[PDB]
Amino acid sequence: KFSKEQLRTFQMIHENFGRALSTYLSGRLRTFVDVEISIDQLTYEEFIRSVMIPSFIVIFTGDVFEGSAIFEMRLDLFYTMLDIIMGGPGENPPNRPPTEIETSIMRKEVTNMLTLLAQAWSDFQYFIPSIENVETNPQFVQIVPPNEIVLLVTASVSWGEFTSFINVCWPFSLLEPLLEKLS
Amino acid sequence: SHMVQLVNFLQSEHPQTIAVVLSYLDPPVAAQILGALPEELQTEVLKRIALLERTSPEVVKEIERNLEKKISGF
Repeated sequence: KFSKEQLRTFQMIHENFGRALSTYLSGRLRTFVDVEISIDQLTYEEFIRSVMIPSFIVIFTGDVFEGSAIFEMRLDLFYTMLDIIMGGPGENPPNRPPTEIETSIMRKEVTNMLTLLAQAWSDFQYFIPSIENVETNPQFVQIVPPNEIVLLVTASVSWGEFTSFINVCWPFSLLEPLLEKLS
Repeated sequence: SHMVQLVNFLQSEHPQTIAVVLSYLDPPVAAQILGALPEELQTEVLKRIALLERTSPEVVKEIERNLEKKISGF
């Protein structure tokens, strides 16, 4: 798995991304939002279950990246944004799979959002993130072997009273080509 | 066919999504559709068309491209 020193460097790789995510969506939610990152090691099944059904799941990769990583966004937050960017207050979030329009709008957003991640990684590995595929069901994905360990990034999005989760999944196939380590 | 297809379309959409679409079409075509929406959406969409404070230029013609899609005549 990982080392004691590798978990620490990874806390300062979702550094900026913690603060850049913060001031990005707050700029598009037209209000102040606080974000907090909690990192952990999990099996790939410990993660594939801890995603509610259904949910907004984006799997992505990079040019220098041999593999595929997951960008998970819980649905309560998902529709909250769709509203705000369409002249809304922040409705009650319907818990349903999104329509064509509603993803096409949000793919552009999770694109600009995912780039922010890559702007924290430019110190260790430059890559242009391009989204491979989109899905709504977590028992349908499964990119790597179900018991391969994972770097799990839990972004605590919260404002006013409401609160939600943004998750990014780095599976041990990982930057194992780059685990002949950066440091 | 232009009427029936637009309705099947917006019946699925978000009360805020449905709202913006009806504000760019002229009120005739829009309300002809607003008459084919159910009880709740008829009112829920309508009170949100009230609160269209300001709209986004990129999100509209991104809907115009989610238009031009699956109805013949625009």
